Amino acid sequence: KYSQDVLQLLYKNKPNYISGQSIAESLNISRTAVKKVIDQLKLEGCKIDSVNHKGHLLQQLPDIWYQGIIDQYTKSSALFDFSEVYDSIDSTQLAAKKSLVGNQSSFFILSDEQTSKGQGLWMSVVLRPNVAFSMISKFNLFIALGIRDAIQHFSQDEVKVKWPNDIYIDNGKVCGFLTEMVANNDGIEAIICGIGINLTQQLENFDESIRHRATSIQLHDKNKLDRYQFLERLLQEIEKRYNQFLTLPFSEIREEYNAASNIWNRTLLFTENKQFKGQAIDLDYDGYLIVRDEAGESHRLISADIDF
Repeated sequence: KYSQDVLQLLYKNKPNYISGQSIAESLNISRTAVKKVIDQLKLEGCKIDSVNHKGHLLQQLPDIWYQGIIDQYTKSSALFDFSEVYDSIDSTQLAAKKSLVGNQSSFFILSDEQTSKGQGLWMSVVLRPNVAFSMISKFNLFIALGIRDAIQHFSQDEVKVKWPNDIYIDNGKVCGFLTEMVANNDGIEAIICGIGINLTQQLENFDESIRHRATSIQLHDKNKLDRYQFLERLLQEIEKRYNQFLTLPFSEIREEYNAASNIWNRTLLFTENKQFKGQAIDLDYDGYLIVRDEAGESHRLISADIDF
């Protein structure tokens, strides 16, 4: 809390040094508190340069989520009223669903760990779309492109979408999301989008049973993946695709969605409600997957489980 305010102050002030006294004064705490807090942050892995007569300089954040720096992202955000950041919790979705009750806030929840030391981004986003029930199902289509785009800025390899809720880089799943909705006696109370992304896993950090079809962003980034740089881009794409969702028909992102998909030209296993094999041949204007089975019968699925 002292921790965050100092860190936030430090982050803000980059690339300038600021004195223990300035911090003391800006924050209104004892100069000794600032000393304990500076060492505390370094202890936690913050690379802070401290030089006599000049003060302190945040040089690099570690692989952990800091409330005080995430706050800077949401201050410049039209959409997100705030974020909650946790070290560890069971399910960001459960927490999101609990937090949205009794308010109309838009916000998100991050956790370093959702029960590979901090190699994933677990985030649930709570949104308040005043939309019809007829537009709900297209949300996944818009947001998938947002996630695909953000991840692609960091990957030297082509990032693709697997309908409805997985993101792949080549043959490995790099992201999976889930969208849940909450309604009242009247209509849609909120959307909760749960987003799991593999940030910096090495192949060894995935279980063997799964390794040949998992990947992380870092495996396709020749450069060190900066988790904060990625979060910033991901929130930007999310907000952008959200505004599209509110304003545009799916038909307008349909071709882009098609060009960004890895499900074409191969026989897949489809499971809805239950199972059959065929080829996905189109996404219609309404966001339904058009599928041709091995008995040649065309099917129209709003949501199915596509399994390679």
